[PDB]
Amino acid sequence: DIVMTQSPKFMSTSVGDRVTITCKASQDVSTAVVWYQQKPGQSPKLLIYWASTRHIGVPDRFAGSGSGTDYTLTISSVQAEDLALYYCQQHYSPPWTFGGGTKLEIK
Amino acid sequence: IRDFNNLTKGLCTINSWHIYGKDNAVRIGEDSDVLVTREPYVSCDPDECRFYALSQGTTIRGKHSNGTIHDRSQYRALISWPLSSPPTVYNSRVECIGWSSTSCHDGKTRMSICISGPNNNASAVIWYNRRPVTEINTWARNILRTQESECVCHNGVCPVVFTDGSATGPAETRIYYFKEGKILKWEPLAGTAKHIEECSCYGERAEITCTCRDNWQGSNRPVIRIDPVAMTHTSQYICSPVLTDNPRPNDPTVGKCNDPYPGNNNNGVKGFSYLDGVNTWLGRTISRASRSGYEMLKVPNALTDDKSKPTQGQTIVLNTDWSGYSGSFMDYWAEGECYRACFYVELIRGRPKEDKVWWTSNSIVSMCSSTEFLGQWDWPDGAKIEYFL
Amino acid sequence: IRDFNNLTKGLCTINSWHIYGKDNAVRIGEDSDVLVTREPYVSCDPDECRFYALSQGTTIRGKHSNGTIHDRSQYRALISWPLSSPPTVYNSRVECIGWSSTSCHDGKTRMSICISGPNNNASAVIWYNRRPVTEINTWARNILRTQESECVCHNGVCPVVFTDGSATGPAETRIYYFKEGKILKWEPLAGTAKHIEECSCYGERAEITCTCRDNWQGSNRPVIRIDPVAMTHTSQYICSPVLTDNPRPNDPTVGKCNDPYPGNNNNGVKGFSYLDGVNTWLGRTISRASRSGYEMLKVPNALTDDKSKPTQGQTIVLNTDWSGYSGSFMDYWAEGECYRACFYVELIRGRPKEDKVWWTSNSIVSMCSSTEFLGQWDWPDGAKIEYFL
Amino acid sequence: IRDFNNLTKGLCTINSWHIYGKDNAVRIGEDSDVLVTREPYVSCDPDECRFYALSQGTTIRGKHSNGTIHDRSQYRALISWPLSSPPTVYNSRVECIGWSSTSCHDGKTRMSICISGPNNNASAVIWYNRRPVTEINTWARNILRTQESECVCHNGVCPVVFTDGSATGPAETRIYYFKEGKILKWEPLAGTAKHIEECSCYGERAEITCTCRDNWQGSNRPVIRIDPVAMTHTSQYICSPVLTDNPRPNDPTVGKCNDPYPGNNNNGVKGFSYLDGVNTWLGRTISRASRSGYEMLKVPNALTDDKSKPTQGQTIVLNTDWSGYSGSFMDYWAEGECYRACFYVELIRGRPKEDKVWWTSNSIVSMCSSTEFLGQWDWPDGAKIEYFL
Ligand SMILES: *[C@@H]1O[C@H](CO)[C@@H](O[C@@H]2O[C@H](CO)[C@@H](O[C@@H]3O[C@H](CO)[C@@H](O)[C@H](O[C@H]4O[C@H](CO)[C@@H](O)[C@H](O)[C@@H]4O[C@H]4O[C@H](CO)[C@@H](O)[C@H](O)[C@@H]4O[C@H]4O[C@H](CO)[C@@H](O)[C@H](O)[C@@H]4O)[C@@H]3O)[C@H](O)[C@H]2NC(C)=O)[C@H](O)[C@H]1NC(C)=O
Ligand SMILES: *[C@@H]1O[C@H](CO)[C@@H](O[C@@H]2O[C@H](CO)[C@@H](O[C@@H]3O[C@H](CO)[C@@H](O)[C@H](O[C@H]4O[C@H](CO)[C@@H](O)[C@H](O)[C@@H]4O[C@H]4O[C@H](CO)[C@@H](O)[C@H](O)[C@@H]4O[C@H]4O[C@H](CO)[C@@H](O)[C@H](O)[C@@H]4O)[C@@H]3O)[C@H](O)[C@H]2NC(C)=O)[C@H](O)[C@H]1NC(C)=O
Ligand SMILES: *[C@@H]1O[C@H](CO)[C@@H](O[C@@H]2O[C@H](CO)[C@@H](O[C@@H]3O[C@H](CO)[C@@H](O)[C@H](O[C@H]4O[C@H](CO)[C@@H](O)[C@H](O)[C@@H]4O[C@H]4O[C@H](CO)[C@@H](O)[C@H](O)[C@@H]4O[C@H]4O[C@H](CO)[C@@H](O)[C@H](O)[C@@H]4O)[C@@H]3O)[C@H](O)[C@H]2NC(C)=O)[C@H](O)[C@H]1NC(C)=O
Ligand SMILES: *[C@@H]1O[C@H](CO)[C@@H](O)[C@H](O)[C@H]1NC(C)=O
Ligand SMILES: *[C@@H]1O[C@H](CO)[C@@H](O)[C@H](O)[C@H]1NC(C)=O
Ligand SMILES: *[C@@H]1O[C@H](CO)[C@@H](O)[C@H](O)[C@H]1NC(C)=O
Ligand SMILES: *[C@@H]1O[C@H](CO)[C@@H](O)[C@H](O)[C@H]1NC(C)=O
Ligand SMILES: *[C@@H]1O[C@H](CO)[C@@H](O)[C@H](O)[C@H]1NC(C)=O
Ligand SMILES: *[C@@H]1O[C@H](CO)[C@@H](O)[C@H](O)[C@H]1NC(C)=O
Ligand SMILES: [Ca+2]
Ligand SMILES: [Ca+2]
Ligand SMILES: [Ca+2]
Repeated sequence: DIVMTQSPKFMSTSVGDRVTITCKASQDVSTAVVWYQQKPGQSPKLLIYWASTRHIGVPDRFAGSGSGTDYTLTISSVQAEDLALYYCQQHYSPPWTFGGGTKLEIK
Repeated sequence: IRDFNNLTKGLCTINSWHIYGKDNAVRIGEDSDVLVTREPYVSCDPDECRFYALSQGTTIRGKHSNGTIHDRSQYRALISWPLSSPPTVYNSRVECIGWSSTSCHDGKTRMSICISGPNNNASAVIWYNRRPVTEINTWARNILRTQESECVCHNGVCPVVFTDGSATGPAETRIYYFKEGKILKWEPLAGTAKHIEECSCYGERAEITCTCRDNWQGSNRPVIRIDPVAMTHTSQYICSPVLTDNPRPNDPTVGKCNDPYPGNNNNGVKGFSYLDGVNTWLGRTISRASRSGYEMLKVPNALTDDKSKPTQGQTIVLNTDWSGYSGSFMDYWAEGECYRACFYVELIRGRPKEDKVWWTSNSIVSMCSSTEFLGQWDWPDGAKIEYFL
Repeated sequence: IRDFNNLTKGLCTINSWHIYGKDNAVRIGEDSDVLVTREPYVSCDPDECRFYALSQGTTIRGKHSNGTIHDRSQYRALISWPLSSPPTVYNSRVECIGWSSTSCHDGKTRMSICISGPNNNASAVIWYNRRPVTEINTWARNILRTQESECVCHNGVCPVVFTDGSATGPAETRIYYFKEGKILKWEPLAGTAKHIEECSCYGERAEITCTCRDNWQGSNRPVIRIDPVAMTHTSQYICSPVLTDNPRPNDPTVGKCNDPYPGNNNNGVKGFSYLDGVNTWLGRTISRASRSGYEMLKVPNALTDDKSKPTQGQTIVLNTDWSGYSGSFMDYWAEGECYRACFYVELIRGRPKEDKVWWTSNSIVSMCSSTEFLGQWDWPDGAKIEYFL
Repeated sequence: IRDFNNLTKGLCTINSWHIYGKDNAVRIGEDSDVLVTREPYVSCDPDECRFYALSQGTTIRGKHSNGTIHDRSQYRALISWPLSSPPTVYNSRVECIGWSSTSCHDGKTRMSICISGPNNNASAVIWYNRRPVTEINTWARNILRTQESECVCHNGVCPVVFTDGSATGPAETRIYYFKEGKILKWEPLAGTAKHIEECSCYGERAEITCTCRDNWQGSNRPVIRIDPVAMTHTSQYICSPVLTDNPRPNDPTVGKCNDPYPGNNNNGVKGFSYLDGVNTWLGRTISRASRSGYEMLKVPNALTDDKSKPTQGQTIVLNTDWSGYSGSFMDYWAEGECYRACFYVELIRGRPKEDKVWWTSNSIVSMCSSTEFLGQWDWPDGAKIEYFL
């Protein structure tokens, strides 16, 4: 099984900044990384698949990046509404393994 | 036929798609000796049509099928077998050795081109009438590659597109014009596409048209039109927002004609399209993200209008089954007023997605144009990955 | 033969039946790679006769044969293989895809018709000279179906009967006349039969005759005579009390000519008959209740006299062995003064009756008319359901 | 072709070697029914080229393959199968029985010669147009032997060399000239070679040339040039210090033309060479000591200059894979100005070196002359001796 590893487990930036969030995995998953965002008391939603393709209606300000084992979601212009847990998820082989989430606190 | 072919008809009115041929190769391969193939195509002779594909020198059930996911090995040939029979160890004919091919018949006999070697000392040999006649070394020493489907001839001239260089960069694609096996001429990629990979082609009214892969930065499709007589050509993109490559972004309301519609990076899948105005049909996977399902959609004037949408569909295979490569072919020698347009769909099985088995192979499924509006079925490879365990 | 055929002879005197060909497909399928078939037929070319049947895309012994009892799947083709060889993965040629067929040769080349799809969006494609040439959508969206045996041609014209609608109701049967693949004409069922299902046919003296299935309310048999030239036809029933469908009631002393002889409901089995006056022969199962045994009985004037009885028999297969479908065929191209009349018998095996194995497949057995009165043997499929466990 | 062949062209410029055909016979034989062969050759017809080899009457995986290391048995035939298919039980054609062969086509049809029997009552039968026409008894009752590769014809005349006597002694080699199957003439070995064993041949400009085995006392190679018209011949050695037999001593700076270059005793391996002046190429194993790897080296003027060295190479197969026999063949009937020169390499597997399996069989690998300087790949048999355990 592939193992999506996330660290840190909490992250904070102020309003208007950039933040970057590290998701890595066991072996080369060939960019097939998905990003979700789950805001407190809400379903997750699909941000990004193939580590870079923004899903319908997620804004330009969420950028996808990665390769091999190593992936990073970057948010820019950190709005007040961006506090949530971000989750990565492998989609190269079954079973689809998710990272453990990362809290984004806005400083 | 003792005289070379001319493309003298145009396409017939494509109003639905009937079934032409489906080998059940993987269902039959849990118990006959079928070879592990990948990259299929189907190409006709004046006297028969036959499926083709790259072999991996091992049967589905034998021990050496473990790892057939590797694209390139010195154990792969271009093999043919009769329509809807399996590529089996005993009915399969070998055409030429190596890991990327393209073959087509010139009216008189057939040409077949095989590419071989290491990634930086790879080499093409153009066979014609089952004898080797020309060889081509790499011009850029990075995995020299050609069509993976039927090439098309007019008056003794068959254009082949090749690409050598990277599927991430700028790569150096180069169109050749063979006649009877020899290099008549060749040309560097002219026109607007960024990168050209792996085309599938067709012919109507003395024009050879090709739909291809922008594996570099495109989710839309570079298309190459070749004049077999002038031995000349352009490239451009399909204007329609209905994107056919895969992985894909969502479909825009307004796609782009002359540059890669962006969203996905360094990834593609081989695919086709019939571009004939009001009578245009675009095939694409149902999945945005992976090779699942196959849909055929009428999108009138897709190549030109940058705001075109489907006016009709047809599901070749459900999103809950698997798809893969797709390319076109036509029975050029087939009595009538026009050309019955056809395509195949590679059904891929095994790894990386169904990883419980250590192999990867596939099935052909194949349809041709019916002018009547026929009802639709959807066409699964059909095997249960659990009986091979 | 470079010129279309004409039916210019009449039947030869049928005085006994010799063996023509029996594949031992199921006996050979416990150890070679035979495909699971069902619905066989046998049809000749000017140059060879070959068995046909619908495949189920899997071998007897492979794991996907489990459940081949399902009539319809997108994994069945019409396949041919040489006389008395098994339909094996490696010698079997595919003719066209789908679950109900009918094929015949017009003197020049052969036509083959395959029906496909879901029950309410099924579609027929008429192949001719191994190229598709016509397609037909459903006219009533309920399991569009055609002969399951050899169709017959005269002067370029080959009648096919089709049925779409239910085998419980009124259904809409429709006779087509193709020539070279195109729809020449077609006709709705004219004459006295209630429902027409699944015919088998033959030709003598410029007349194509057909014996069929009244799956609705008949234990006697609707018979269709077609004039290939006038492109016209009638339906009626076999008058004789000797009932040939199965399941069956006991035989009356006086059957009925113009309506379904009643007793059994919504059930049948495909079967044939040679209707030629004093020289008439009716095949039927020995079992009243199920597909066991096959008997051929001389019943002189069976089609007309409503009080006709056997004057002679011949057991093709014992009641303590299994039978199944049956249809007719003739070597139209075969030197002589008259037509040697022939038939096949599907030997069905597996489920639902021999349910210890999870599959259902069969054997052909086949006989042709001998004018001498030859001794008789009875001809078992032959396999032991216990060696597959 | 209805008229006998003439050798009217010379060799083409050999600047690199492309791939012509490789069956993956041993990789496919862990799961299809492939026969255990050894001693392959490849010879063309006007209409097709096909691989040949001696069979051992058993499949790789069946129990009787245990001990196929024994050269001679009354269970071996000369069999052919299409290019790059495996010699499989079902596609393999038998040519004639016995344990040493040589076959070639005379323009009109083909001859095939098989030798058979015990070592001291062995016998050759020359088949021609698949009928036996001449027989030859032993002239020295010690394992009468002929080429193990394509023999070559000119104007109806095909020289064959045979040897009977020991591969340790003086043995009695004898050149025959057949025409249409009959003994036209024959000659005792004339010229400077000590012992002649097992030649491989070729033809250019009305000359049939042969490179052979000095199994007696030579690590260099006796070469026989035959004038098919005069029906006459000489023997000599390859002058070049690059030694091609194997096992081998190190290469001298100055080899010897007219006597066996010494170092190794009673051992050899079948091998070839194209001797054409500046355009000469010598194939040899990479291993000094055993059958590993295969290299092709340009050694200009090798037959004559006693101080010649490589000016260019090409590795056919790495030293860390296995090689074996090698002989030459050419598509004599192949359109062009010159002769595309070709060779095969027997990939041997099993015992005695990979002794974990009880059998010994092999693969063909085969290349032909490219005038362009193509990149190189190396071509492994490919099977894992561990999946047969
Ligand atoms: C008997 O058989 C007949 C004949 O076979 C049946 O008729 C055919 O049935 C088809 C299904 O109804 C029908 O197809 C549809 O035709 C319309 C034209 O009015 C066409 O627009 C439809 O195309 C969309 O639909 C499929 C899903 O059902 C999509 O997967 C496909 O992409 C098309 O949708 C996308 O296209 C546009 C741009 O993407 C958007 O407008 C649309 O929102 C959608 O976007 C999403 O999907 C994309 C990929 O899935 C993705 O990239 C994007 O980001 C979005 O996620 C469809 O073709 C045939 O027209 C009809 N033909 C005929 C002659 O009748 C009949 O119903 C059967 N009857 C019975 C009793 O069985
Ligand atoms: C050597 O070989 C030769 C040549 O092969 C042998 O000669 C042949 O042998 C046959 C057996 O004797 C013989 O057949 C019989 O011919 C008579 C004419 O005189 C014919 O009526 C017979 O037909 C009935 O018999 C079988 C059972 O044996 C039935 O299963 C069949 O249905 C026929 O019976 C039914 O028909 C009528 C209406 O149904 C009724 O009259 C009758 O009661 C019966 O009813 C029941 O059966 C039905 C189905 O089984 C059912 O639907 C109904 O409800 C009832 O339940 C039979 O054909 C051949 O004529 C004869 N031919 C020649 C040239 O000789 C020879 O004997 C062999 N000799 C040696 C030494 O081996
Ligand atoms: C892309 O592909 C191209 C085209 O394929 C590549 O180019 C080819 O690459 C070859 C490898 O570099 C090259 O071959 C060499 O050419 C020289 C001429 O300048 C030739 O002398 C070389 O031959 C010796 O080398 C091999 C080992 O590498 C030996 O195993 C062989 O025997 C030759 O060595 C022996 O020969 C003499 C007498 O024996 C001695 O001078 C020498 O010391 C040596 O002796 C030992 O070896 C014997 C057996 O191994 C043994 O009996 C003796 O006792 C000693 O132990 C070699 O052929 C091709 O010329 C070149 N061709 C072209 C057109 O370029 C290119 O590099 C590739 N590029 C990329 C990016 O992949
Ligand atoms: C093909 O067309 C050319 C003109 O484009 C003509 O000269 C040639 O003979 C034609 N060949 C055939 C078989 O139609
Ligand atoms: C082959 O498959 C086996 C299991 O069947 C697997 O463990 C092994 O790593 C695979 N690959 C190779 C090169 O053996
Ligand atoms: C078939 O019979 C018709 C008359 O029904 C005739 O015109 C035609 O040429 C005949 N063809 C052959 C081959 O007998
Ligand atoms: C297949 O056969 C097995 C036993 O061999 C049976 O238990 C199963 O229900 C059958 N059907 C399917 C769909 O697996
Ligand atoms: C072969 O050449 C000879 C002269 O060596 C000539 O007489 C003969 O007819 C030729 N045959 C062919 C088919 O070239
Ligand atoms: C055959 O192989 C077996 C093991 O598979 C070996 O023990 C035996 O000695 C071999 N030779 C013969 C003649 O049986
Ligand atoms: Ca792309
Ligand atoms: Ca009935
Ligand atoms: Ca030696």
